[PDB]
Parts: sequence; C-alpha cells; structure tokens
Amino acid sequence: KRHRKVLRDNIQGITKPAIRRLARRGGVKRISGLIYEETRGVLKVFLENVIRDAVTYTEHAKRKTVTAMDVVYALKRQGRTLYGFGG
Amino acid sequence: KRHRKVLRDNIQGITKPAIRRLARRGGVKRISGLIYEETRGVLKVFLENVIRDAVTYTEHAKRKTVTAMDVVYALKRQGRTLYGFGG
Amino acid sequence: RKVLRDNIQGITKPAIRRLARRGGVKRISGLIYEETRGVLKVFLENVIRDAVTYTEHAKRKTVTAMDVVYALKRQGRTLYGFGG
Amino acid sequence: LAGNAARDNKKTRIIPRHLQLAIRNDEELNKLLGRVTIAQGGVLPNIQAVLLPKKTESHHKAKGK
Amino acid sequence: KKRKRSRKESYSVYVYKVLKQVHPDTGISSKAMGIMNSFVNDIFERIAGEASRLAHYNKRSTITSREIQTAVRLLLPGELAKHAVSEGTKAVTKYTSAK
Amino acid sequence: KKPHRYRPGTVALREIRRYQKSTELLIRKLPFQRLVREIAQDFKTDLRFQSSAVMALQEACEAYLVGLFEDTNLCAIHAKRVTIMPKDIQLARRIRGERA
DNA sequence: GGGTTAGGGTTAGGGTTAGGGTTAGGGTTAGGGTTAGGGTTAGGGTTAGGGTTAGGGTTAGGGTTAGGGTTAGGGTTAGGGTTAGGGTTAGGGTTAGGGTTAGGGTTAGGGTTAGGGTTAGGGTTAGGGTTAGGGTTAGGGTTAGGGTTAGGGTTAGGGTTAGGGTTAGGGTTAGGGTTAGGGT
DNA sequence: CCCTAACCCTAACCCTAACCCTAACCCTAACCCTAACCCTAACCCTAACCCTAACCCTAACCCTAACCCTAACCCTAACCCTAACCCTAACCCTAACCCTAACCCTAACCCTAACCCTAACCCTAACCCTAACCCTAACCCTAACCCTAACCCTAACCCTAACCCTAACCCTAACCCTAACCC
Repeated sequence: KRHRKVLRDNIQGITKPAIRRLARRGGVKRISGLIYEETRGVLKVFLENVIRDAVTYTEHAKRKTVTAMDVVYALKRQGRTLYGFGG
Repeated sequence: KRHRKVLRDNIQGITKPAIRRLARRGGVKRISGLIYEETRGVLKVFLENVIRDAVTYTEHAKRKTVTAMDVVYALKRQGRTLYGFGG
Repeated sequence: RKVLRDNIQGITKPAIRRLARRGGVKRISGLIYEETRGVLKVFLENVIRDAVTYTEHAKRKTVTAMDVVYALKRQGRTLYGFGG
Repeated sequence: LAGNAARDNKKTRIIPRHLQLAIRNDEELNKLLGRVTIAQGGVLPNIQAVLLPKKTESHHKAKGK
Repeated sequence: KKRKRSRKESYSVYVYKVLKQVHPDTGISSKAMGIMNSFVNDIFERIAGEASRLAHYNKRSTITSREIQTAVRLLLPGELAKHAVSEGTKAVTKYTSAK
Repeated sequence: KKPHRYRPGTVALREIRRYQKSTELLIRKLPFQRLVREIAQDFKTDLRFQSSAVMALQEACEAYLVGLFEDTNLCAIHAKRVTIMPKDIQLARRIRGERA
C-alpha cells in the first residue's frame, strides 16, 4: 500500500563521488569539504524552476503526463535551449 | 489496499465555520474576511513546536509511540501546563 | 526624614521623559507623568519584598546585591552583571 | 560577534554595550537570551517610520495655495 | 494490568476524605479526580523546589522546617499565605508533643 | 422578529451567550487527527500516536486560539472599531512577546 | 404604542456512572537499635553609615505663545442575516491481525580511598600602553522666503466605438483502438 | 514479464466571432492661470583632527591545594522471549454539518473645521553632587559540642484492585414567560 519510506529522495543520489566526478570534468583539482551540502542547494533551486513551468504547460492541455517537448519548451524561456533530447 | 498517504490539504482542514465558533466564545462579534488564512498560520506554528519537543522525548526512550505523558511534559516547558489529560 | 511624597516626587518630570525618549515616544500627554509613578511603586514593592525574605532566612540585617539578583531571577527577568 | 562590533566603533576592548549589539542583532541568540537585561547596556537604535518628520507642510492653515 | 504489572501511587484516597469534612453528602466524578490529583502533585514540585535552592545558597545541607516556611512565604500569594504559614506550625506543634 | 429576518449582528449575541456556557471541543476530531499526522512526518517517519496524545493536542490548541481572539478583540475596541481584522492579530503577538 | 412571534424550566425512562464494600494480596511503614556528621555556640578584625565638614554646577522649576494634532459631525457601502438541499463526511460501529512493549535474567562502570604527588589557579602586586576631554577646524541640518515655470485645469471638433442589424467554423464531448508508464 | 489507464481519431451539434453600418460620445491638440520647488543667505549643529595625562589592564611574582593516577570494589544498566494488548487496517453506512448563492443593511473611511494643550525658550533659585570628615555595628573565622538524622532490621497493616449495583444524571417529549415585530 505505501513504500514505508516517504522521503521522495531528499536531494539524495548526489553522493560525494558524483559531485567529485562532475567537478573534475570542470577542471577543479582539490574540492573542499563543505561544497557537497552547497552543491545540493544549487541543484535544488534549479530542478524546481524547470519543473514549475513544465507542469504549467501540461495543465494547460489538461493532460496528466509531462512529455519531453514540455521540458524543452520550459528550458527555452529560462535561457538554455537543449537541442534534440526531445526535438 | 490503502495506496495513499496524508497530503498537505490538512492545514485547510480547519473549516471556515470552526474559526467562527472558536471566536464567538472569545467575544468576537463581526469577524473580517481575511482572518481565516491568518488563523491557519498561528495554529500551524504552534502545532509544530509542541510536536518537535514531543518527538525529542520519545526518541530518548528509543520507542516508536508518542504517549500523552510526552505531550504533557512538552507543554510544561513551552509555557502552559495542561492538568488532566495525563498524570 | 523619608517624607512619603518627597520620595515618589523624586522621580521628577524631566526624568520620566528622558526614560521614555529612549524608547521612541515623540509627544507625551500630561497625565502620563502621574500614571508612571504608580507603576514604579508597584514594581519596587514586589522586588524589595522578596529580597527581605531571603535576607531573614540567613539571619542577616543587610540586603546584599546577590539577594536582589535572586529576587529578579524568580519573577522572569534575570539580571546578568551586578552579581554572580 | 562582539569583537567584530568593536572594530566597527574603532575601539580595542569588548566593553559592556558591544555585548548587547551582538546578542540583540542575531536571530538565534536573541531567542535564547531574550529576557536577560545586560548591566550598563543600552537600546538598539530604532525610530518607527510614521513619526519621522514627513507631515508635508501639515496643512489646515491659511490656504498655502 | 495484572500480568505481574506495576502498581501506581495516587493521592486520590486522601482527597475523598477531605471532601467529606468540608461538605458532607457531596461526591466527585473521576474526571474531577484527575484535575485535583495533578494539582496536589504540582504544588509539591514548586514548594519543595524553592527549598532546594534556598539550602544551597546558604551552604547548609538539610531541607528542615524553616526552609518549607520561606518557600510558602514566597511562592503562594497574599492572604492564602498568612492562613497557610499559621496552619502548618499548629500541626508541627502537635507532632513535637507526641508521635 | 419575523423568523424571516433578525437585523444584522443580533443572531451573533445569541450565539456568543450559548457558546460561552458549554465545554464541547469546536474543531472536528477526524480532520485534526490528520493535521498532527502530517506535521509529524518531517520530524520522523513510523511514529504511532496513542489516542490520548491527539486528545491533549486538541485541548491545548483550542485554548491558545480561544485566548488570542479575546486579546485581538481588546485591541480592536481600542481603535473605535467593533470587528477583528488581520492587522490586530499582529499587535497582540508583538506585545505578548511570542513573535520577537 | 402595538398583540406580537420566541424560547425555557419539567419529566418518565432507560442507560450509564460513580459508589460501595470486600476480601486478597502487596508493598510500605512503624517499630527497634548505633554512630558520625552537622548545626550551634562562644570569642575577635573590619565595613555601611550618618553626620555634619564643606563647597560648586547643572537642573528642575515657572511663564507664554504659536503650532499642531485631535476629535468631533456628516456622506458612501462589507460583513452581517437567510435557506435548504446535496455533496460530503465525520461519525457510529465492525473484525482481525500484526505491531510493539513492559515483563524477565547478567557486566560494564562509577564512586572510593588514600596518601602522596603535584601543577595550576588564586591572590598579589608596579610597571608598561593607556583612553577619553578639550580645543581647534572644516562640513552638514533647519529656517524661511521670492521668483519662475512646469504642471493641472479648460474647450471643440475630429477620431474611434459601441450598439444593432446580420452568417458558419472552431471549438467541444464521448468512443474507439493502442500503448506505455508503473509494478513487480 | 505483466498489466491497467492513459491517449488519440472521429464523428456530430450548436455557440460564437466577424462584417457592416450609421451615429454618437470621447479624447485628442491648443490655451491660459496658478502654485510647487529650487535657490539663498542665514543660524545652529556635527563631526574630524589632533594633543594631553592620567587612570587603569597586563604583565610579572609566590603558594597551597583541588586534581590525579593505581589500587581494590560492587551496583547496575546492559540483551531476549513472551505474553498480551492495543493500534492500524480498507470494513462500512448516514444524516447532520459544510457550501453556496442572492441579498440588504450597517459600518469603515474620508473630508473640513474649530480649538484646546503641548512644545520651545528664557530667568532663577535651589538641591545634589562631589572632596571626603569620623566611628561603630554587624560580618566572618576559629574551637567545641551534643543533638539529630542516617542505616540495617522485623513485624504488622494499610493501600490498590477487580468485582458488583443502584442511584443521581441523563435525552426526550409538552407546554408556559418573554422579547422583536415599530408608532
């Protein structure tokens, strides 16, 4: 009836290794200890903002499913045009 | 089965008439329209504060059930002192 | 002599304004001066009646500073500093 | 927090007032020491806006028109 | 419960006897025992509580009769104090004569 | 007093007099069971509330709220008004000292 | 003014709800001792205090007159009062079954002593650097005018626009195949 | 693998803009007067920048005494079935409370206009501040000292607690004063 956990993943899965893999692509050489809590605060205010505009388009069509063309349409407004994931 | 969990509609569970019967015991004669949202803000802060101290006593005893002699031991510290529903 | 009137007329009108211009008040009506001598004789009565009770317990005849720091602590207004 | 408020007033000692400007300007240290009165301290500067001079000529006098 | 279960302690038998002396032929509901039994167990932790601190400030190590007389003078209010400091001494007088 | 209409503000005086003379709780028990359960999720999950714990929380929460309204009313009658409003609740909380 | 429409103390009849003993254990206490700790006495060194010695400097008074804030008394409208059905919905119950926990038997764990064995804290000083008046020495708030000039009114004659005649496409609401997003 | 909800063509029936056509208001460009506002020439604050000089914080000492390690100790919180109950299930109706929608009627809110009554000054006549100027009355620190308050024993007895039981407290019906109807 219910997954006993209701945490809905609390900004989790961004484990120390994942943030130490994205940073290394960037060029970072000696990541400091406190960065991990902060980089789970910047991802958070971004995933919400693409999402609030994404739901707003779907409710306009009255459908209940967030298709990828809705995420490509929301991402253009904020400023970054993803090319091709949805087309 | 019970495939649902408690959403956050509860704070609007206090109805518009219930805040007009807990204010007519108070002497209020002409309740204004905007009060109903504010009275759901004052109750909302209070129910959390008795609750955080209540859970903190239960976790001390390593149980999983918040019995009323825990609410009565939290309500004394904040300020009030319920006499009766407890020992 | 502790002339009753003189002791309370001791908190004079200038000092019932300068103790109130430290709070923000810009215009003070004439009758504030009488009421504010009333509320500083029903506060001292309560602090100086619970410093006498501790003093008697130790069979002493001098009201020390620590006793006033313990009278104020009970009523909810702790004072940090003039004591230990 | 007290020492950082002594440089701002250009002095090298943490005297009693500099202790109030650091326990009354914080939001998690003014909710613990919120009833205590500090000896020979002072008050934090605040004047409510409505009082500040802004009557704008006041009016009601001989028509300033 | 009775599965080798523990036995609680309540000042409920004593309250009933006092009700009989002040007002005969009157009874108390079990909900009203709960408010009253808590009061008798809350005035115990304020009157005894000021006594512990009074002993420490002085430096003395015993909570004797004088200490439970200064606590009644400070914690209780105005004329429910003179009528209770007087009542207690009368009962201490009798016990000193016989036990 | 045609049953059709009583002038505005006269039904309420009958309501105040009848309500102040009885002790039954005024918020419904099933909805308040839920508000406490939702607030508890954040502090921990897997917490089981005995029946008495949600009863006490109802008899304290009603009492804080019944009180704020009497003090909000005293503030309203000061300005010459006869009705509570959103602004009046905030003066009562700053003076009592709760908000800070 | 109305005669008026509005609730409020009684009361049989079950249905609970404290009373009411009543043994029946079940802890608790009231009797017995000793023994060591603790308050209680006395003396002597030393801090509030009061009581005039004086003095100086703010300081709290009294008058007075513009200024200004406040509080009235009329012109316009927001939370009251219906109303009753219908859409919830919070209650009255069910089993029933599992979740949890007060009842047990064994080991870290904190005084404890104790006589040394110190080391660090508590007084206890004389020198450093003083840190806050005061006298100059430049910048800012008010105070109240006078001369412009840049807004805040007007008309009237065009430029839209609202209303009142007139048509048919661009949307709805079910109704099928079709699939793909959870759910393991 | 294993499925149930989602979609998407499709197929019909009005709702609903567009177009047009006078005929009206409304809002533009001009056109004076009138008062906000910047300047201005004063008065009164407000820091800024030096210079003491004096008044203590911060370094020194010594000393004495609460901390501390090694030795024996011994309560006491540690884990584990276990009975047993009590709390969450998705189990279930149902009328009395939420809504709601059209409505009137007080209030909440502005304007103007009197009109008291508080605020800024100046003159003065003290009272409270210092230098202290003594003295003595309570405050603490030894010695010493019984009187009391602890600690194991032991033998009752007095307090829960389940078991009844009937008696005051209940809804519920039936029938009278008591204010709004408003001149």
